[PDB]
Amino acid sequence: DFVVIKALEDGVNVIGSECLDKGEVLIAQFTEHTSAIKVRGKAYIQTSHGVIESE
Amino acid sequence: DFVVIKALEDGVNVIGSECLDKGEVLIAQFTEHTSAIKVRGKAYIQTSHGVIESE
Amino acid sequence: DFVVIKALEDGVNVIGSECLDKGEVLIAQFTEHTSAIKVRGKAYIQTSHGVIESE
Amino acid sequence: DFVVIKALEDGVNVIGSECLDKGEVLIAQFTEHTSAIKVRGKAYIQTSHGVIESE
Amino acid sequence: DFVVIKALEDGVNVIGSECLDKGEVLIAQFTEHTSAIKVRGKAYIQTSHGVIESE
Amino acid sequence: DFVVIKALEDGVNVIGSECLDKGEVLIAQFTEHTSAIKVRGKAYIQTSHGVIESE
Amino acid sequence: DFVVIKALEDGVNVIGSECLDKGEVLIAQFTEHTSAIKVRGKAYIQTSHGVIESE
Amino acid sequence: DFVVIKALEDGVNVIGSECLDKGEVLIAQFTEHTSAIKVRGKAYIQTSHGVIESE
Amino acid sequence: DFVVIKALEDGVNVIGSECLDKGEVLIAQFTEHTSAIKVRGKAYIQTSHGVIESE
Amino acid sequence: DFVVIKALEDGVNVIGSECLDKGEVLIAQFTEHTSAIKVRGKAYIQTSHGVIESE
Amino acid sequence: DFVVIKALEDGVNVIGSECLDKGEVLIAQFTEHTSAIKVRGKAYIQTSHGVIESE
Amino acid sequence: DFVVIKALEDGVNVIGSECLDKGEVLIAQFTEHTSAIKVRGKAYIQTSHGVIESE
Amino acid sequence: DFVVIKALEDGVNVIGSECLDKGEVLIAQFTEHTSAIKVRGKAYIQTSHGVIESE
Amino acid sequence: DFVVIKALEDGVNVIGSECLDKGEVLIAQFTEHTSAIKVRGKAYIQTSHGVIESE
Amino acid sequence: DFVVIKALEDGVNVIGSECLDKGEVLIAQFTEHTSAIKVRGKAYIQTSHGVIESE
Amino acid sequence: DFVVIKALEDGVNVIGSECLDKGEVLIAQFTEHTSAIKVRGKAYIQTSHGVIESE
Amino acid sequence: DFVVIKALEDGVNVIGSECLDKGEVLIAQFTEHTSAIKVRGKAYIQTSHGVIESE
Amino acid sequence: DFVVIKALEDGVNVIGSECLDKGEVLIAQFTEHTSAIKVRGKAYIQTSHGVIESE
Amino acid sequence: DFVVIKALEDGVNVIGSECLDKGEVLIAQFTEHTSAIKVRGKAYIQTSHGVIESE
Amino acid sequence: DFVVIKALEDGVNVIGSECLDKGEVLIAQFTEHTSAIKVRGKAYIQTSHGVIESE
Amino acid sequence: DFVVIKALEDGVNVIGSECLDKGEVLIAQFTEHTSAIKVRGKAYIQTSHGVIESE
Ligand SMILES: [Au+]
Ligand SMILES: [Au+]
Ligand SMILES: [Au+]
Ligand SMILES: [Au+]
Ligand SMILES: [Au+]
Ligand SMILES: [Au+]
Ligand SMILES: [Au+]
Ligand SMILES: [Au+]
Ligand SMILES: [Au+]
Ligand SMILES: [Au+]
Ligand SMILES: [Au+]
Repeated sequence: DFVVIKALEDGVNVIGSECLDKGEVLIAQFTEHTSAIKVRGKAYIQTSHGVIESE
Repeated sequence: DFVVIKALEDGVNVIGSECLDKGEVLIAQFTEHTSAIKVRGKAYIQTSHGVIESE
Repeated sequence: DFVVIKALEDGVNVIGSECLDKGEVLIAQFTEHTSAIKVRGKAYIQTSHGVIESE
Repeated sequence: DFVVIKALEDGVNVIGSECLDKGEVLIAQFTEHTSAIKVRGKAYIQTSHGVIESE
Repeated sequence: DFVVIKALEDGVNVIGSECLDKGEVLIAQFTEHTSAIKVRGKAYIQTSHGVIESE
Repeated sequence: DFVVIKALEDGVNVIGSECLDKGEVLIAQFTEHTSAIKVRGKAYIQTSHGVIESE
Repeated sequence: DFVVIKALEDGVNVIGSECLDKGEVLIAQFTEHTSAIKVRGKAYIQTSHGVIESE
Repeated sequence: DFVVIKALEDGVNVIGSECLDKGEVLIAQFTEHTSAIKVRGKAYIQTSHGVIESE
Repeated sequence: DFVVIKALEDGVNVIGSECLDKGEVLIAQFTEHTSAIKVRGKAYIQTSHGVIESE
Repeated sequence: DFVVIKALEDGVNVIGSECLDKGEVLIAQFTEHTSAIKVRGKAYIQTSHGVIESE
Repeated sequence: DFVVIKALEDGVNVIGSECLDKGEVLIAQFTEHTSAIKVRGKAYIQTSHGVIESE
Repeated sequence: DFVVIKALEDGVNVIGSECLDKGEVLIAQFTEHTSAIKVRGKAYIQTSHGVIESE
Repeated sequence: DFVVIKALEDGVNVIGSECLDKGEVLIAQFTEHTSAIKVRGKAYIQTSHGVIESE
Repeated sequence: DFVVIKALEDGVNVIGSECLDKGEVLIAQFTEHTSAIKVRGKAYIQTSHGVIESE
Repeated sequence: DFVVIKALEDGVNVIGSECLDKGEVLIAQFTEHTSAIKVRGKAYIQTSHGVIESE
Repeated sequence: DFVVIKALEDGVNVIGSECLDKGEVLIAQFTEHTSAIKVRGKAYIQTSHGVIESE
Repeated sequence: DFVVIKALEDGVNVIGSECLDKGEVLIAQFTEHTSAIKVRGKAYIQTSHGVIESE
Repeated sequence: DFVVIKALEDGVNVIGSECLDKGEVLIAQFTEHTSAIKVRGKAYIQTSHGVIESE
Repeated sequence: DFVVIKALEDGVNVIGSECLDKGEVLIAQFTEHTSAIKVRGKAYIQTSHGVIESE
Repeated sequence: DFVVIKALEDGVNVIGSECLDKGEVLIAQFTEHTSAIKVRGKAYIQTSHGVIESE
Repeated sequence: DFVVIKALEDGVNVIGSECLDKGEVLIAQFTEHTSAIKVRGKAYIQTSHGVIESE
């Protein structure tokens, strides 16, 4: 599957180590290499299980 | 799966680095090469998890 | 899967570069070659995620 | 999957290049060869995504 | 999948070229050979996408 | 899949050429050989797409 | 899949040729050999498509 | 899949030839060897198609 | 030897699985394959041992 | 042995598929190929077991 | 065995294709080649099963 | 060449042994096997030499 | 070519040695074996050269 | 040569087994395989020998 | 081609040495062996060149 | 030989599956592949046997 | 054989794809490659079967 | 066969590309190479189908 | 075939390059070499299609 | 080099044999195969040597 | 060399088959493959020979 991360503030880090500014949206698929995704800062995540808001 | 990006303003960048003008719609499938999609600017994205609005 | 594009005005371009007149409907499947579809002009798209209206 | 095209007027062209008269119904499956189907004229199409009316 | 055709009048042609009389029902599966089914005359078709009435 | 045919009158023919009397029920699976099933006479058929009544 | 036949009267024949008495229940799976099941007499059948009552 | 048989009385026979006393529950999966299960006596069966009561 | 079956009503089954309508007469010889003949419905049988009337 | 069929009306069919007119008599022996003889229409049959009248 | 045909009128045809005039008698044995004998016209046949009169 | 036989009454025999009902028309070509055609009953024959009426 | 012989009376002999009854019509082609045809009795012959009446 | 069959009513059978509706015209050539053509129902046939009307 | 000789009196000789009685008709084809045909007595000959009357 | 089809109305189908509009004329020769030609709709056909009008 | 097409107006298309102006005449023979000739526009065709006028 | 073209005015082109002056006559046979003949200008053509006048 | 050219004036050229004086007649057959014949001057030509007068 | 042909009227022929309608423009380069270009009808040609107007 | 086509209206076709909308400009070079360029619709072309306006 895949996750959808909308960065609600600048400098949101996404560690597979990408960085997003405010208003961007990263749609990330899971690979063999990427087995865990850690999200820092204020962001809005949509997964298959629902939505969540990281701070 | 695939995502649907409607560009609501000109010069929306979609990084696999394509560019869209206002009113166009890009339907993008995920491949081996494209494991992450970053969307800049004002756009309206529909995924399997729902809809979202990048700015 | 596949998408359904109803061209609501003449000269709608669909880039895999086909062109549609007003009232036609193109049902397009995704292949290995076609990994992204860009739709210009005024058209009405139905996907699995729902409907959308390109301008 | 497959699509269902009911030709609501005579001479409806379906390009894989078959022709239908008024009142006939063509149920078409997707193959390796048929990756895109274009429908001309007035017809009523049922897909998995719903129904649509080509003109 | 498969389709269900109830012939509501005599002489309904089903082209894979079978003929049905009034009241019969043909349940037809899709094979490699049968990639398209055209139905003439007055008949009542049930597919996975729903029902339709050919004339 | 499979279909369920309840013969509502005597002498119902099912062509793969079996015959059913009134009140019997034949549950028929699709094989490589059986690609089409034609039902004559008055019978009540349940498929995955729903129910239908052949006459 | 599989079917569930509850014999509501004695001597119910199930042809793959088994016989059931009143009150017994036979749960039958489909194999390569068993491609069609014919049920005689008064019995109550549950399939994936629903329930039915053979007489 | 699998079936769930609750024996509501003593000496319930389950033929693949196991015997159950009153109050026990046998959860039985289908194998290559077990293609048909016959249940005698008073028992309460849950399948994927629903519940039924053998007598 | 051989048997003579006059079908006195429609749909008489003769299992070696042939079907006879009312008024027809089947004269059947015994082969290596046909070692037993079962007659259903109302029919009038003449054998070497005499006549009999199946119902 | 052999059977004697006197056709009492026109168009009597004898299936081994010969046809007889009214007043003709066919005396038919049993061979390896002909193991069963079915008689349609109105005819008068004499066998070793006696006489019979097909209708 | 053998049959005895007395031709009671001229031009009686006997198909194994011999022709008899009035008053002649043909005694015919059954061979491998002659497995069925058809008699036209007015004739009087004696077999082992008795006598009969073809017209 | 070929002949055209219109059967003006039922049970018209055409020996190459086909049978025709009233109103049917058989157009028969000559082959190596079919060197002579005999027509019984009431029929209307058109050949290259003209027409004729068999009775 | 071929000849058309309508037998106007019973027992008409045609020697290539076939026999015709009254009202039948034999259409005979010429082969390597059949180099001459002799017609006895009352019959009506159509050839390419015209018609003739044998007695 | 070839024949021309105009079907004057629905469901006209042409056996070489094709079926024609009312108003259609089949022009059929003779091959090695097709040595005889039988026409059922009401139809209007033109051959080299002239025209005829099957019923 | 072929000739048609109707013998108008008894004992008409046809030398290829056949003999005809009064009323018979011989239709004779030309072969390699038969290069000349001489007709004696009273007879009526039809050829492709017309008719003639030998005496 | 060959046939001449003048399409008197739009959408006339000619099955060897070509389509003609109103006023066009198709002159079709017979090949090994094309052994039968079926004409639908209103058209005016000239053959060697004459003219005919399909509807 | 061959056909004669007189183009009565400009731009008459002849598909084997040649084009004719008003007043020209094309005499076309049939080859192995050219098995069907379609004529558009207003033209005057002479064949062996007669004349016709395409529009 | 062959065609006869009388050039009624100067500079008549005949494309197989020959040119004729006024009063000359070209008699042209059809070969393997010449499968179609186009005639320009004012000329008078005689074919087997009749005469025609190109302009 | 062959053509007949009567030279009605002196010096008539016939190109296969022969010359004719007034009153002579040349009867010319078509060969492999002579595929076209051009006639100059005043002459009177008879072909199979009829007569014509070159000037 | 190359030439520019603007077709000022319909049906302008350009022989290398292409056809142009009114208002179209063909820009044609010279190849090894195309050593001469002939222009019919009313057209406006621009070359390196200047412009010209064909009629 | 190369040509410059400014599309002055929508849907201008350029056949080497590309399509241009109003206001776009295509600068096209000549290759081995592209030896001729045909321009439809209203467009403004600049070549080395000057400018021209296709309609
Ligand atoms: Au950062
Ligand atoms: Au376009
Ligand atoms: Au039919
Ligand atoms: Au039993
Ligand atoms: Au039956
Ligand atoms: Au006889
Ligand atoms: Au018959
Ligand atoms: Au003699
Ligand atoms: Au069509
Ligand atoms: Au010239
Ligand atoms: Au043209």
